[PDB]
Amino acid sequence: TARGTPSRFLASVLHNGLGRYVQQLQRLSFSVSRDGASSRGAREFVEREVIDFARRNPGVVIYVNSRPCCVPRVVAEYLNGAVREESIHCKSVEEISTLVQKL
Amino acid sequence: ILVCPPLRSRAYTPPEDLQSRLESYVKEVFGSSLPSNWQDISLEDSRLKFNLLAHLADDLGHVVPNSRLHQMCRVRDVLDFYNVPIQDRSKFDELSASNLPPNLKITWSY
Amino acid sequence: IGIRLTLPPPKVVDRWNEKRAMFGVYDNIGILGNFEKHPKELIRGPIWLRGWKGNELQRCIRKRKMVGSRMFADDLHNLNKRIRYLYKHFNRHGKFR
Amino acid sequence: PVRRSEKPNWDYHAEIQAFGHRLQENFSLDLLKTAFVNSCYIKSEEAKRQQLGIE
Amino acid sequence: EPVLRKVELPVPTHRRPVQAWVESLRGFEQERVGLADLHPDVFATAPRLDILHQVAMWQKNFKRISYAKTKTRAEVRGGGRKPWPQKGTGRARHGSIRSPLWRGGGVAHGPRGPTSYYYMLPMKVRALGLKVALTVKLAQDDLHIMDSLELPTGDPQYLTELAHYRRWGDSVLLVDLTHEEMPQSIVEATSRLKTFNLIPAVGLNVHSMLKHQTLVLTLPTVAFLEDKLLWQDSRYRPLYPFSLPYSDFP
Ligand SMILES: [Mg+2]
Ligand SMILES: [Mg+2]
Ligand SMILES: [Mg+2]
Ligand SMILES: [Mg+2]
Repeated sequence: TARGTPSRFLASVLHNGLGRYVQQLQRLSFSVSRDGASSRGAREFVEREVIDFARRNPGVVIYVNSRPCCVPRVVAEYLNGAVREESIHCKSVEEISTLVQKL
Repeated sequence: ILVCPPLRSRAYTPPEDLQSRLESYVKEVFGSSLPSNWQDISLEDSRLKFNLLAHLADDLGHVVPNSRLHQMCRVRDVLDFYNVPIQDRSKFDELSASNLPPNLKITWSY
Repeated sequence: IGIRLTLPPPKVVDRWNEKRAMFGVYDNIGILGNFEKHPKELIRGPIWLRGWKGNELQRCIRKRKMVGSRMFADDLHNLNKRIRYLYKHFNRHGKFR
Repeated sequence: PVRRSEKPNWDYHAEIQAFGHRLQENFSLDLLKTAFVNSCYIKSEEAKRQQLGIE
Repeated sequence: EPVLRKVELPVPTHRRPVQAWVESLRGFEQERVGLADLHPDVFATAPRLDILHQVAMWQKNFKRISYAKTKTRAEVRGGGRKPWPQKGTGRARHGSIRSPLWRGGGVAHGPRGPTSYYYMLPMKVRALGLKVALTVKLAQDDLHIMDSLELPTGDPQYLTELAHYRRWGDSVLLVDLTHEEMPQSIVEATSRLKTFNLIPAVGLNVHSMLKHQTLVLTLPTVAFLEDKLLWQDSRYRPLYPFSLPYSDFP
């Protein structure tokens, strides 16, 4: 409910569209598993789509750690300092592509 | 006493004289003529099939697996198998050897 | 509070045991040992239910018949009361009659 | 709080390249790497290499 | 000279046999010492992983007897009279302690007795599961067929180094037949290893074949398996259990 959560005013971060538009994403930190069925969609994402994603919008630096983990994650870092960590645990290739595109 | 001959890579690259080598070893194994279609004779005789595939596996290092041992009825089939080639690099070695962009780094904690 | 503060000790299990590795060996003995033994003669359990699935009332009746001549006294009385109660339950109460 | 240079996911060359690219500009990377160092950093790094004595 | 093994059972008119290589264990790299063919009704059936699941879960659960038991509200000690009579005091009505509401009561719907989980599949389903699992082991390049299990030394480091060199897998199930002609070398070798197993051919099963990565059979073993598994095809109704004489059947 709105009385129980904080609230902010609608704002741009540094007046984006006024001069030049800048990609507000800095990083994507991927942590996928070599063995382990929970990271199968992310394994196929690193196979096929992260190369075209990295070529698509070059402002973003992408890291793939390839670490033993029971739940794979993606950490999205923005220009103003915020850090958004999302779990890609047992998802499709299309769901992970949708998630990294929305990030 | 006989301990540890080293492991062999599973990678394979077919040579350029494959046709001459296959016709040479079919002439050597069968002891027959060319007449019109050397690559259409059958391998139902299991001694002749064993001698051919054992000689090829001794020479070229790749050996036909059992699921493909089933499917070889002509010498055209073993010729189509020895133009397949495969590769035994790891996933990470194959991934870093792709055309990676300047903004994508990968690490391996394994 | 119900939760434990420290996570438990690591439970390490040997998957290549003696018992886990030879599990299912001499199962399938009747089919390819020309039917000298049944696979239900491999079962090691109570003398009454060795190759018999049964109900709760049927298990108690079979245990009373096959073993109840040599049970202890209090266990025999508890089995008698259990069979009486389960007859009263299964044959008089419930839905779907 | 610690610098982002000391947290695990970090590579300097890729960050300078992405800094050039997200501003939609074409920097010559040597001059940008020149621009990001500081005089205090130079003196402090030589002080660290001289308290340890490494050339 | 090569070791050729033709199938002795009658194949159908179509459906030509499937083949496999014949390796041996005397040398270190003595693969390809012969070439065998197998019966296609046994080693080339449809993949059929439903049957694998049925026979695997049957094999896991048909032997199980669980010895869990709790005491119902009539077996817990004491609890005879009615504490605090029905209408006087201002507490809740109770007719006995050791009812399942109370602390220290008996369980209302707990486990009851040593319960058995026994059921048998039809025997054609189990034989079909065995044929399916042999086909699955063949088609994925996992099956290896030997002329005779015989190692030169009989020490386990030779066996594990050979299995590493031939790229078999981390675990491998070795089968011989009849349990008495198992030679001393392979027995003294794998009696110490933890992932390598010897079984007689009577003890072949879907669970051990799935649990181990590869599967190593012998030429008398594969002839035995073809006979015992193809006998289910072209067989009558029982008419009494097959341990009785039956002029054809030994
Ligand atoms: Mg009582
Ligand atoms: Mg009462
Ligand atoms: Mg109690
Ligand atoms: Mg108590």
